[PDB]
Amino acid sequence: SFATRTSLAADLAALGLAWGDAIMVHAAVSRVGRLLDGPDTIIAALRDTVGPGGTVLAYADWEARYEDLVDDAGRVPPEWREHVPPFDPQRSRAIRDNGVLPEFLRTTPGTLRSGNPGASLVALGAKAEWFTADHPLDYGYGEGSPLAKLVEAGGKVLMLGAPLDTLTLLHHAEHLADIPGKRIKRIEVPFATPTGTQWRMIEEFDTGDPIVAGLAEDYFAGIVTEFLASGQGRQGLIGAAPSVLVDAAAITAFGVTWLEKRFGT
Amino acid sequence: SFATRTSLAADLAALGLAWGDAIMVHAAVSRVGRLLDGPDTIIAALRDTVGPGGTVLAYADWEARYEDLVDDAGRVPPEWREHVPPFDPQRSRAIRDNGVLPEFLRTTPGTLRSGNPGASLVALGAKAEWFTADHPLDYGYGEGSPLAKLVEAGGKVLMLGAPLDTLTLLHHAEHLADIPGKRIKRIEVPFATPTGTQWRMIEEFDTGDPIVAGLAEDYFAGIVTEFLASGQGRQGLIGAAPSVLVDAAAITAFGVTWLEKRFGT
Ligand SMILES: NC[C@@H]1O[C@H](O[C@H]2[C@@H](O)[C@H](O[C@@H]3[C@@H](O)[C@H](N)C[C@H](N)[C@H]3O[C@H]3O[C@H](CO)[C@@H](O)[C@H](O)[C@H]3N)O[C@@H]2CO)[C@H](N)[C@@H](O)[C@@H]1O
Ligand SMILES: NC[C@@H]1O[C@H](O[C@H]2[C@@H](O)[C@H](O[C@@H]3[C@@H](O)[C@H](N)C[C@H](N)[C@H]3O[C@H]3O[C@H](CO)[C@@H](O)[C@H](O)[C@H]3N)O[C@@H]2CO)[C@H](N)[C@@H](O)[C@@H]1O
Repeated sequence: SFATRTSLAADLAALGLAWGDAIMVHAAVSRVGRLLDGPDTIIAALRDTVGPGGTVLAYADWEARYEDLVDDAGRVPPEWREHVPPFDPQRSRAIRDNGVLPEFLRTTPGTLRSGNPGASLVALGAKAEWFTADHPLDYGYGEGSPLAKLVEAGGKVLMLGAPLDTLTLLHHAEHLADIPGKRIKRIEVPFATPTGTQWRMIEEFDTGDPIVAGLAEDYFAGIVTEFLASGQGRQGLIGAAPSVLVDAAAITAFGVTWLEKRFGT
Repeated sequence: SFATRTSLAADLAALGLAWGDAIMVHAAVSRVGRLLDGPDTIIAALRDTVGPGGTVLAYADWEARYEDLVDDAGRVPPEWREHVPPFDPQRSRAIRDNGVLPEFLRTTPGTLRSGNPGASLVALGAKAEWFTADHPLDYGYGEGSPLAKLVEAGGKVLMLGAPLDTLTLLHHAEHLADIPGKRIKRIEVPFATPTGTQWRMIEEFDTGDPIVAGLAEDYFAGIVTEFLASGQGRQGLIGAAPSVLVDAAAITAFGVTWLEKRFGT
């Protein structure tokens, strides 16, 4: 009745997760079933499967509800500046819009968190320092980003019962896609430094909506479904959760080509 | 529209929380209102109000769902032993049955957590080491426990919009109450040691139900209401949350006397 650390690791191996993999996980912890240790069983099983040479990653983002108050150029009105909690990669909470597992991973001892607040990833394992180092603050879903390093390292992405449109890596595909009409987001962000709070503008392609017009809000799920329909990736149960496992470089290139075929030239 | 770290600290001062206090908080974060930093705003405001000489505490307990499998003497059947995650005071999650604030406090850098799993408290501040040191593993709600040290240190308890029957300190009153028919709980618990997992039986008065028969499940709230009705404690809003602040020694002695008057001799 209880899914365990041992049984989940067996399900992960049967799905294709391998010793030494860098694995990025999107989880719906409720769908996994009754767990003896809650979400930490999932983290433990992932670490056991990849071993000390692997790395476990998740999309952390940043719990910053102050974006309801910015004006027209993305900056904070001066009566609110001293009240917005600044971003600390070691202390700021991961966003919980898509489950508690990122925050659970972030607070696991040894986990590192990258410096771009909205695009931050958490990494736990062999390559955690490299995955989270020198995150570019502008266009943090593109070159030199942790999502680009996951593709370069030959990483994988696991949708552990999570909706397929929550696959963060496809934002890296939107960034790379050579198409016109790509939407942009600008916002001012507070950073915590050893000398006090310092502000900075952030520019990036808007990941709060489809990269261009004419796309449904959940169009990432259709891209994943077509990817699986083409015979790529792997499906199977992780505990009680229907899960999907895909290669990071493959799904990224598939996402770029999916966009460059319907738009641009 | 946004309750802030500054405005919450002002509400806490108006309620009676003082510089240097050791404060134990039970919070219903939803009732506080819209917060710029989520639960961490509450933790920050409490720390600002008590200053570096104060201490912030919460009831952590332990997320251990394995108690559905124990037999008659409280022990784990041998086919489940290696699957139960052992208790690590630095890694085990705080229970989330009564809100996320204990876990948020537990994962705040510098917070310490005591050694008795089911009765564990988290403490952040000047006296954190003393509050969490040498927690007796048997009858962890009594002598030498963190709840006893809060009374001895002249601490306070803040019900920040939380239901009044979640006041953990009244379990210390149940332990001290010289009354007959007090119910007992025994359970086997796994501990993580530098040499591997070690098991141990735990005995204590059962805090999963009223200490004796004839009491409603929520009878702590009536004790708090009578305490406030007698002109003790303080009421007021913390943000949008109706809150109660009480002296730890006073509410403990009131709880003991409440029990010794209706039962025993
Ligand atoms: N979706 C409509 C847009 O939502 C924007 O706000 C959105 C963003 O703040 C945020 O979008 C995040 C994004 O920040 C983050 N960097 C990437 C992440 N995939 C997005 O996630 C969002 O979109 C996905 C897919 O629909 C959902 O699964 C997720 O729950 C949703 N929050 O979530 C909000 C809800 O979508 C703005 N209100 C405006 O541009 C517009 O209303
Ligand atoms: N309440 C009935 C009892 O619940 C027991 O299980 C209970 C315990 O495991 C646990 O009780 C915890 C206790 O562990 C912990 N050390 C102290 C804490 N105050 C209690 O909390 C419990 O009681 C309070 C008041 O009703 C509730 O506010 C709280 O949500 C509830 N979980 O919560 C469970 C639900 O009450 C057993 N099932 C059995 O003895 C009996 O069914």
